[PDB]
Amino acid sequence: KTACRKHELYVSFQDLGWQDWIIAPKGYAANYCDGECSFPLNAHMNATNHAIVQTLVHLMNPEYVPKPCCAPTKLNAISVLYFDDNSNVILKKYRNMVVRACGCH
Amino acid sequence: KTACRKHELYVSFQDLGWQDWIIAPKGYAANYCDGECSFPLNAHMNATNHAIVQTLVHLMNPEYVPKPCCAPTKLNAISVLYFDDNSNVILKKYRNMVVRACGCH
Repeated sequence: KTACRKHELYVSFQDLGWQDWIIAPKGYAANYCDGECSFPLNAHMNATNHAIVQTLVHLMNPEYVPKPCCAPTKLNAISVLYFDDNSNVILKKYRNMVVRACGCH
Repeated sequence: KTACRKHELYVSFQDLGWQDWIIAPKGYAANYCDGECSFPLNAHMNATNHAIVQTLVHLMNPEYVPKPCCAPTKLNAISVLYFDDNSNVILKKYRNMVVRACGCH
């Protein structure tokens, strides 16, 4: 299907200009949400009641209200081992870094 | 502005054709999220780390990765009084029905 789902995406820490201070990892799978949001929609799974109402209001007025959009429903963190200038090896956990599941909101 | 924000939107149950089972209310302010998600990211859009990274990665390879999507960050519930198939009068609380705030996730 071409519906709202999680897509794999690898991001190199070079994009953020962290490389010169990171030990590991040199990158990670950030992934991203993407896909069309339309019926079928489940308020207890990959959607909210509002998304159901909006999708409906959209079908009868595409020129005004847009379809809900594919966004993350579950995000994981990633730990990074890096050093500062005093040579301190540090371990920092970054939350909401990885997309695990997507849904319509 | 063209930035991600909450747009006012009243929904009438008659327009949806639901004016048969739903007794009260006759409609309610559903609102919806719309707008572009890109820098600058206003603090109110409570953008996650993942959205920040995606916005950046998108800006480097738009043909590849898309912009985060504008979606609700805070929603309210509404109670509705309706008749079911067996003519029973039910009062059901519907969560995630009213959009209060929008952000980039």
